[PDB]
Amino acid sequence: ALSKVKLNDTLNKDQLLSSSKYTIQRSTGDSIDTPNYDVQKHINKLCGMLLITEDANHKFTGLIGMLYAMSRLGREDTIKILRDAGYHVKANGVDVTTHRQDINGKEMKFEVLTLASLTTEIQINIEIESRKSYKKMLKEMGEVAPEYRHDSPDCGMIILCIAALVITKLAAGDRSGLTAVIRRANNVLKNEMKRYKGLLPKDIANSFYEVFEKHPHFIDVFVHFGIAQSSTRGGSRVEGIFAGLFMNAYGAGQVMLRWGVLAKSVKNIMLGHASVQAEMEQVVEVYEYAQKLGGEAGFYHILNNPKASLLSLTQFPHFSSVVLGNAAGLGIMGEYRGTPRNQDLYDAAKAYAEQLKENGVINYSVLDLTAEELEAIK
Amino acid sequence: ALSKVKLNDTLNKDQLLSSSKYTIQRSTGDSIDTPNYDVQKHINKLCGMLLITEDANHKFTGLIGMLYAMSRLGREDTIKILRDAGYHVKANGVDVTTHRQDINGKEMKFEVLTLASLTTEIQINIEIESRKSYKKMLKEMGEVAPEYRHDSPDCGMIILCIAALVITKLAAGDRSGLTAVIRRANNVLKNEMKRYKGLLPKDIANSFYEVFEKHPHFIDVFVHFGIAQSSTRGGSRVEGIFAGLFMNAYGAGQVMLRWGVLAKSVKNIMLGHASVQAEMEQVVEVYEYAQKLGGEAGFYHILNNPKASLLSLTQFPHFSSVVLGNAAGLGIMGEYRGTPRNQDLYDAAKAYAEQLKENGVINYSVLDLTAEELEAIK
Amino acid sequence: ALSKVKLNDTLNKDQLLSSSKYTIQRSTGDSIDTPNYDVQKHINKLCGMLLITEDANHKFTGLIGMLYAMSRLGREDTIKILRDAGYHVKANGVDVTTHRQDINGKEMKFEVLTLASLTTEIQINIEIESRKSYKKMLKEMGEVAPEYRHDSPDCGMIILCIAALVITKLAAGDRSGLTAVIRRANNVLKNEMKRYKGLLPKDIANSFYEVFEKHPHFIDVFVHFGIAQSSTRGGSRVEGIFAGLFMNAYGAGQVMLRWGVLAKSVKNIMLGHASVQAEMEQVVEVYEYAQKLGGEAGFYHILNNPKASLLSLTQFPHFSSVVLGNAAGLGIMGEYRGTPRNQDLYDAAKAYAEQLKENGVINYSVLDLTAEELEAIK
Amino acid sequence: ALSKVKLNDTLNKDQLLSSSKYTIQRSTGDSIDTPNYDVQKHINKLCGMLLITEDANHKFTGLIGMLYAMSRLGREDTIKILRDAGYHVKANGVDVTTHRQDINGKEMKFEVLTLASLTTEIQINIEIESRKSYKKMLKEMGEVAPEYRHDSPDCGMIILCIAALVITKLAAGDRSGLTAVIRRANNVLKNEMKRYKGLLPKDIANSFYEVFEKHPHFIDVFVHFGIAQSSTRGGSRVEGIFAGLFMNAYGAGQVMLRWGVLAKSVKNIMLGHASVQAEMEQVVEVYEYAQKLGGEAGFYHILNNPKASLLSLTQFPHFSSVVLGNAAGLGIMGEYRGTPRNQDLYDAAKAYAEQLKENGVINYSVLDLTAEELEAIK
Amino acid sequence: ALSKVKLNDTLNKDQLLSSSKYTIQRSTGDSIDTPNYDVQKHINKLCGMLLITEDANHKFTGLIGMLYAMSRLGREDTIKILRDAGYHVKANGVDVTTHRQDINGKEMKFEVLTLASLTTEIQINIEIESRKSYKKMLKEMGEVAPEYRHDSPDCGMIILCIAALVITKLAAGDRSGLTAVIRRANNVLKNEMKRYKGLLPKDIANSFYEVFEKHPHFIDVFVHFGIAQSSTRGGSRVEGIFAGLFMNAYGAGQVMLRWGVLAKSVKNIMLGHASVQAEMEQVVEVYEYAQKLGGEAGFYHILNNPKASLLSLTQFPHFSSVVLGNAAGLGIMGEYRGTPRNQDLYDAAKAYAEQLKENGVINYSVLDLTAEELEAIK
RNA sequence: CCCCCCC
RNA sequence: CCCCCCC
RNA sequence: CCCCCCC
RNA sequence: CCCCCCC
RNA sequence: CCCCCCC
Repeated sequence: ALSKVKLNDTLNKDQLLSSSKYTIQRSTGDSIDTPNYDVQKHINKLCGMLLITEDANHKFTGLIGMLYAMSRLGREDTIKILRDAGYHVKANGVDVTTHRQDINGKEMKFEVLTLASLTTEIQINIEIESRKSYKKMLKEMGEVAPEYRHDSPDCGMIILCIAALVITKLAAGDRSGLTAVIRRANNVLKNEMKRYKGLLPKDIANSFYEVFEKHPHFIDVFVHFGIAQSSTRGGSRVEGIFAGLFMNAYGAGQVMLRWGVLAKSVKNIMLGHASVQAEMEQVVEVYEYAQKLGGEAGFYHILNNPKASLLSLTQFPHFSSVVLGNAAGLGIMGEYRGTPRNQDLYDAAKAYAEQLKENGVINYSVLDLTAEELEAIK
Repeated sequence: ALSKVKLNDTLNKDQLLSSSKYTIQRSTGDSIDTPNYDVQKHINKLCGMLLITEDANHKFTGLIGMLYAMSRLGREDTIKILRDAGYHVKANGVDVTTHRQDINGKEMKFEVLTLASLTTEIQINIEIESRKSYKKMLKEMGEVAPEYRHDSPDCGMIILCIAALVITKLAAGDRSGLTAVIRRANNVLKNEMKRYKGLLPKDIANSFYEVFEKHPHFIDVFVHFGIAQSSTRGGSRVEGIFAGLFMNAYGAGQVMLRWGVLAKSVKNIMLGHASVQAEMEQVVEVYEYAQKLGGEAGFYHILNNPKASLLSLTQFPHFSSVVLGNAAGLGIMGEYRGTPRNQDLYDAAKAYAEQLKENGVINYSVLDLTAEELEAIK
Repeated sequence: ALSKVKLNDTLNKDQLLSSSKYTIQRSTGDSIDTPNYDVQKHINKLCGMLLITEDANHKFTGLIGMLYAMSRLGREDTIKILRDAGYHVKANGVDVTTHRQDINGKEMKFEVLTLASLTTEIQINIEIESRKSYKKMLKEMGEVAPEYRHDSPDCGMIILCIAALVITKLAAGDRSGLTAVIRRANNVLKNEMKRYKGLLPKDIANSFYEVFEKHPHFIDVFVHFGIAQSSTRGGSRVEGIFAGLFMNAYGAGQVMLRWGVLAKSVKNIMLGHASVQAEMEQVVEVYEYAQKLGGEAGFYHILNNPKASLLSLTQFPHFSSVVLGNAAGLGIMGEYRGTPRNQDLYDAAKAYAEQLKENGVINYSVLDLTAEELEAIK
Repeated sequence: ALSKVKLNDTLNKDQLLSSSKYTIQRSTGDSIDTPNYDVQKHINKLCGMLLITEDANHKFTGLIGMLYAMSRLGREDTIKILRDAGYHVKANGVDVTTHRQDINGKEMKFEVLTLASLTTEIQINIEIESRKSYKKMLKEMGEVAPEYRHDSPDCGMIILCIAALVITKLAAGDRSGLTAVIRRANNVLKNEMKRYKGLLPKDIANSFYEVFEKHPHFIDVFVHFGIAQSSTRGGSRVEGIFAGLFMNAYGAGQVMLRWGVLAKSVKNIMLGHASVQAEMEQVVEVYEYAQKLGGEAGFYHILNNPKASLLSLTQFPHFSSVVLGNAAGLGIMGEYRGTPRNQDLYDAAKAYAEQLKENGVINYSVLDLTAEELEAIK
Repeated sequence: ALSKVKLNDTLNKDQLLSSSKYTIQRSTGDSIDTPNYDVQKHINKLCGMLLITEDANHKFTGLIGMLYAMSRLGREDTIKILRDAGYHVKANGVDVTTHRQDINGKEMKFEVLTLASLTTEIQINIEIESRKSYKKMLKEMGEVAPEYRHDSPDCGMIILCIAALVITKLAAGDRSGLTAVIRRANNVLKNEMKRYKGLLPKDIANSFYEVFEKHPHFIDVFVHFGIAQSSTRGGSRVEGIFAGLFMNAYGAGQVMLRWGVLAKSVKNIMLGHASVQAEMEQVVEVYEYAQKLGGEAGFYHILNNPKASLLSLTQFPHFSSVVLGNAAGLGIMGEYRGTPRNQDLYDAAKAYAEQLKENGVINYSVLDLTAEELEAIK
């Protein structure tokens, strides 16, 4: 009768997108440099060498960080990643070489890695300014500690920690989260800031921004690396920091869904409004779709996965405005530059939410007591 | 046995129509160029010179955009798409040559793309006008940033984004959606309109009208390119914009089905009328057919698919009238030049719907709160 | 006992007709010209010169439209269709030559098509008339647009759209649908009558009437061409008009089945009559036979298929009369020249249907309205 | 126990008749002309000559019609049909020759058909009569249309339409259906009798009576021609008329079976009498036998099929009397001369049937009037 | 487990009578005349000469009719039939010779038959009496039509139609059915008695009793002849009369089984008695044996087949008693002289049967009927 | 015979 | 014929 | 279009 | 004996 | 012992 009149739209859009039998493959360019497990030691060394040298031009650092992440991923692993992401890449293998260069009269040996995008001379320079920083440190503080040196196995993870902050703030995608990444990199990694003096949140964040914006496939590489890291059994304290930071990106850009479930929990009065009970059916449909997506349903906005718009509650202006007003009333909404599309419900829900947090009676159903001892205390 | 006197008309039309044992093949003309994955880079560059050029003559941009879509699909992929759409073409290979022409006394060498429907001289004119605009740009502000030049990896998707707007607004089919395309293309892509001084929504939209009118195979190529494009697990911000614009087209020409679902949701009164319960059987059949189609049933009016008419609610004058009246009452029509077929139901349902949008009681049964203090609240 | 006195008569007749082991073959005449896919371009071009020509002699247009239909089907496809329909035709291949006629002193070269039922001088005269009309248009409006010319890929399908109208109205079998064809071809195809100045629906409809009456195999070629066309995935909007106009034919000459379903829907009282419950059993037999036939059961009257008379409800005077009376009551039948065979039931059912139409109380059982609160709001 | 005390008798007589190992073949006569598919055009033309001729000598038209039937079947198919029917006839091949006959002083060249049963001089007489009639029409009304003339592809099918009427009314087999053939051929074929001025239904009907009484094998040739004709997918309107008129014969001589099904459906009371329940088992075995036969169980009485009498309900005098009394009660038997064998049951069934026709209360349960509001209003 | 105890007795008597190893054979006597196909014409003319004659001496008409029967079957076929019936006869062939006997001074040419039991002079007397009768008839009315004379190809079949009546009524075997033969031969064959004034069914039927008792093998010749005739698909009206009149003889002598089925149909009560439920097993074995025989289960009593007596229900006095009592209750037992064996069951079943024929049963459940006022108001 | 309207 | 809106 | 906060 | 009407 | 009527 009137129960079969339903056009299941988001499920059908999902079925359309998943079941397209023609596959596109996007041209990256010439090739991507793909180290294996053996180059991981050298890449960690390079990251530490970046972090020990004072105020280096860290403009390349995002590239080295992506190299480290994909090197721990592995040759066949990153090739599988770029096959799954739909890209034509030829595996430009990475090997360890040694180049002797005569600088300032003295010719000495420095190890060199085979990179298409990164040249030998840049490595040799960053090496010489690293030596400069090392000698100045030996002059000032006498001796360098094993923790104060670039030999720690957590330098790459520190760089990718700042990258994880960047990728969390890349949900907006308009270079607005740079200040918040600065705040987070100042707050988190305090001890790394005090031990490694070469940590510059501004330069590292800007380099990661640029390498992510110019090279979209690197974002996918890093996202699956981050899911891989956040599944290992154990790790160092810095790897724990990175896992905790990257798990913040889960649910990036989907905050309307979380505020909706919160408005369900805090029981905003006007989720029973008529115009909201109108769209509650499609809201339930969206939430069930999010659950069915499950594990990755939080990384569809970090990646610009085109099934992300399937998880948007902005297409329901009544529900969107009531939930946004509810979140605003409880004060959770900060400078969230998201306008409501229904002013009346937004203002009314904001008023009730402002009212609610001030009041609040002791819920005796929650309390386990049978005899009111507080009344006895009274 | 009056329960068995039933005729299933849409299902039988579908079974007639998809189970034909004789097939036609409509010859296009001479041939269609089907570039392989190699020329994708040069096509991106061509779009880059298209957008960099000040006030460019974009009247040859629709062909280049469709060429980019064929490239990203791939040679065997686009040939498969045409052969499946019932079309004689021959696989016209695409390769890059160099043409040396002495122009204005000086001899310059250019990298030319060899195409049947696109000639060398107009490509050279594009390139030289790009050079002139590049010289002007460098003169006015000194240095061109990498973002400010033709080397961007997303000019093709920018042109295809204006194309997606055109494809969405071709449901009118009579060049009446140009104004809406202009508005949307100015609202969307503020950054790109601000950066590339040659982005004209009017010129590109008119070009895309022309290319989609003259060559009806291009529209199926583009729609299947859009469905395949919106499936890839990754993307940039501009491919994300393209997927977002495209998924607007899903359900083009079929707003009446979704407005019928809306009438079900808001529990409109005149869906219980007797002359509407007369049609509810076939309306349920149409909606069941739409669900059974599932995926592509949103792209049957963009593609001028002959199976589209089976998803029309104009054959139900009473149900169409009440649903359009409901849409009018809630004010969510706008214009929708389509007229109702039963003026009495339209006016009465519209009056009730306008009664809905101003009333609205906060249904407290929706909130599953056990607290009885709500009575004190109210 | 009296459960097995059931003479399955419609099913038995269908079994007798389908399971006959002797086949007839009917001779058509001299031959039928069956162009292959190659000549489609020039046949479309001929239709274009037909439509551009001012007030052209359209008495030779039906043959050209049918030739375009076989060209779109192809050589072996139309030969297979004629073989399956039981006709003796030999494949008169069609190819492109040049025949030069000296007219007005000058000797000109005209591209000519070699056919048996089409001469050469007819194509020459069509060409010269089109040239005169083209010159006249150039003189009047200065310049001719490509949409004002014969080269467009829509002229053939415009002619075939008028053919589809005529094929729908050919059910009456009396040349009575010429008025309806004119009205429909003026409502539909407004743009093309505004652009092409030679579209005369009267002359084209008359020529199509003539070509279908004097060559009966062209009707089967055309019906299976339409079924083949409306299966294609995509097309232009003129092929969209053709598909939409053609699928109006499905259910030509079987309106009584549809009105029987409708009279079941509106719950007309006299479907419970004793004299109608007598016939309900074999009526249900007809309906389940129609469903068993399924797809093509709508094109048995357009084709004069002998199995058409098995889908007639006029062999049930009580049920046919009550259904026609119900249809009259609701105003559906406008000028349906079909007398009811039981005047009492016809008039009584019409009276009850008229009681239905103006009355009708809004059922609140269909709507899941928990509280009928609007009653107090009234 | 006694669920297996049943002596199935109709099936036993069936196998007795069919499975007698003596198939004795009779001597027929000289031969039958069995033209192949190439004589079709000339026989069609000859039928046209007969039809356009003023008050034509139609006493040789029946042979022309049946010869057209064989020509449409084909030489080998008609030979196979005569072999299956069990006749000694040899394939007298038919070809076209030219006989130049000097008539009225002038010698003219004519197309003559070599037939043993149709000599040259009478064909020439018919042709000269056609010439006279054509000159008379041209002199009277100026110019005859090509539809008015002999070459139209359905003159033979007009002749065979009148043959089909005669075969329907040849159940009695004593030329007592000539009045019905005249009335039907006046009602049907109004346009054709308006145009072809030689159509005298009395004359053609009498000739077909004569040819089917002189040549019995023509009855089987024609019946299988009709069954083969009614199998074609499509055809002209005249072939549709012929097939629809042939379908009237299916069930010739077996009106009692269909009247019995009707008497079951109309729920006549006396089907529950004792003297009817005595024979309801044999009646249900006859109906089961008819259903088992299926397709050809309708064309047994037209043919002289030996198993004809097994499908008669007149051997059951009580059920026969009830069925025939019901049929006479409802008035559906106009002048059926068959008398009941049991008068009392006949009169009682007739009286109850007449009581049915005037009374009759609307069933409100079979009609799906679940809604008590609609139930109470009516 | 006690379904194991079934001693099947009728089937065992079957295989005992069939698989006997001592088969003692019988010599008929001298021989019998067995004409071939050629003597058919003269025997047919001779039967015509018998019929045309007024009050003709029919003492030899039975032998002449049987000679016509053998002549139509043939020579090898009648020999085969006599052999399979187990007879020792030699084929005394009969040929057409000419005998000139001078009568009353005039010598007349007559072509005559050499027959063992039919002399030359007797058939000469028949010829001359036919001539005298023709003389008288021509003098009295003047002119006689071709259907009124001896050359009719159906005079022999009129004789054999009376023979078919004889064969049906030959079950009693003691010339008791002569009045039924006369009545059936006056109802049937009224036209012939109007035409051929020699038809005395009393005389012909006495002749046929004489020829069937005097030559007991003529009964098998004739029965197989009739089964052969009723299988030829073509024949005139007299041959149709013979077929329909012969298949009356099927089931001769076995009315008891048919009336048992009939009593099962009325649902007579005394088939649930104890002393009938005892013998239901033997009754069902008899009925299954009858079904297993099938075809020839009907002509075992006309022929003197030794396996005849195994199909008698008189051996079950209680089931035979109830069946005969019932079929006397429903009236359909005429002068059947067979008294029942168990008078109590006979009378009780007859009383119940006569009680039934006053009241009507209800059979509504097969179709939808509310049946509250529909019942008892009928 | 069937068909018939509107779209 | 179908389509038509905003996004 | 979607996205925008805090950790 | 079978067939028989109207379409 | 089997058969037995009507069509």
